[PDB]
Amino acid sequence: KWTYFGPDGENSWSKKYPSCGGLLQSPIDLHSDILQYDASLTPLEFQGYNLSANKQFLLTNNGHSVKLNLPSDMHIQGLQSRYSATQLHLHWGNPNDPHGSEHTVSGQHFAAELHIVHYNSDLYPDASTASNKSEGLAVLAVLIEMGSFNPSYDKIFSHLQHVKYKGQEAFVPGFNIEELLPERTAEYYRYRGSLTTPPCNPTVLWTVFRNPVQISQEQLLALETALYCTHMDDPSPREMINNFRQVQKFDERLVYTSFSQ
Amino acid sequence: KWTYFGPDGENSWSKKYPSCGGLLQSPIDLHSDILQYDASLTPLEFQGYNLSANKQFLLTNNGHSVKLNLPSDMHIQGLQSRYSATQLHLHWGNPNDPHGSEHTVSGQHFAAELHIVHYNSDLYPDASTASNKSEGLAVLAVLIEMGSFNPSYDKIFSHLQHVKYKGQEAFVPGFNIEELLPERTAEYYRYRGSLTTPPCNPTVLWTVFRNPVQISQEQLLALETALYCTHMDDPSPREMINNFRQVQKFDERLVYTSFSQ
Ligand SMILES: NS(=O)(=O)c1ccc(C(=O)Cn2cnc3ccccc32)cc1Cl
Ligand SMILES: NS(=O)(=O)c1ccc(C(=O)Cn2cnc3ccccc32)cc1Cl
Ligand SMILES: [Zn+2]
Ligand SMILES: [Zn+2]
Repeated sequence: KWTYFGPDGENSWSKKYPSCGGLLQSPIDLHSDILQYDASLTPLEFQGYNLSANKQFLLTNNGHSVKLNLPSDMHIQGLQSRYSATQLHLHWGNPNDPHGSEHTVSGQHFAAELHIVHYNSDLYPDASTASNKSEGLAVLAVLIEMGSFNPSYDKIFSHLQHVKYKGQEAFVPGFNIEELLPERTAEYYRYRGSLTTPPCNPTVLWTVFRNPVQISQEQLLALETALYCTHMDDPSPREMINNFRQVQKFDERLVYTSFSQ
Repeated sequence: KWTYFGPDGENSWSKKYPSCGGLLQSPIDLHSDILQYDASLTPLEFQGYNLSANKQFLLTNNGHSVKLNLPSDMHIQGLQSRYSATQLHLHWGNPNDPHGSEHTVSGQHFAAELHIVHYNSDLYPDASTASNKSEGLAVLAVLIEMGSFNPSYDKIFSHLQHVKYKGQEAFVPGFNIEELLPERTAEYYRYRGSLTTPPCNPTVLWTVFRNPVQISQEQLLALETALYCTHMDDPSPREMINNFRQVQKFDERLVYTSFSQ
């Protein structure tokens, strides 16, 4: 029952999940020495991201994050296969230290991080099959800073008190997922890595957008206080806080940038 | 046996050394939100650091770092118990990413880091015995950055070519080890933590000096390029680079500082 704190926390995940001790792990610190501009990193296009407000999508507390399931007609155009959406979720810190992004930039954490997970739908039938397989996943990561209130993220956060405990599910009306992405999505970091959670398979094509988005302190506080890793009837409740992995050694990788400066 | 890369790297240390997945792990990021001035933190005194130039001290390559053996009449005064020296060694990065300290400051790595390991000789007979015991160890950590040539560090670095491979040893004539300390040693960070290498026991009283020292670009390159992890006859040599642990989570804790300004 892996966690982010205590005996089953991240320095122990390799005991049960060997790839968490293997190569090509994520997240990483994005810093100058390992950045290289690559002019072939052309813009992604986000197709079928504007989900209908009259449809509804399943939000679930899985005991580790809060996730929204996404429809497979939603895809990224621009990679060398079509990657179709499967879910998005978040990582965050806690009310007294709102600095829980997974990737860091020049050694600094952002307040939180959004991951929109896609799998190679040209090659694989679903994300679970793709996950332990080559070229299987592609994640878009958005760095989140404390700033202005964000009505688009609130389309997710306004439901947190209904998915407070592990296993709980709620429905979120459709909205335009692209509203969760930052300015100038053409500027991104790209690298080969891994799932940042067990089983940590090294099967992810990472795209981290260069620019962060902002959500407010009160939105972060709701995210950091609403949720539990445990079931509603658990007599040992555990708050869902600080659910980010530490950054990983590079293992000789570079990170390629679509921006030269 | 443990390494900083491949499947025996830091994420897997806790399989054979369970304290590497336990409490109070080091190193950590030293940042402003978690610092607190403590007037109780008076200056340490370094006694017996002026090593007889008529004695010789064993330099080894142990496959993890370069280590100089120190005599037990060398000690720190100022802690409640006397802590006697046992050895010093270093941690560093690589020429493509020359930022291999263990501790970080405000998210930033220094180029390298020196540890002068001591043990509580008032309570215990030797460092190995002290290492898994209460109040067992005390380490002085000096952060290193690139700048001026440093003749005192060259009293060690000039012997590196003699300890290129694992198991090799050189004798270093006594010199004043206090020459390796930075300016204004009254200015430091103090916290309770652990060894940064296996077995990672949570038994170290850390003192990280506020101010770094300088070594030249050529000294830093020599430290990064002179050594191998492997024995001389190993048909698959491994360079000794990147021999630092990633920073650990440190939550709901303070680092105390002897300085406020
Ligand atoms: N945080 S992260 O974005 O790196 C991430 C987090 C979870 C998953 C999953 O694919 C979760 N998951 C979904 N189906 C799975 C089957 C086996 C193992 C894990 C599985 C993928 C990713 Cl890419
Ligand atoms: N990097 S570090 O300064 O945290 C450190 C690195 C190594 C050691 C040792 O004492 C290594 N060591 C050497 N012999 C040992 C016997 C038992 C346990 C540890 C032993 C101690 C320390 Cl404190
Ligand atoms: Zn994630
Ligand atoms: Zn050390």
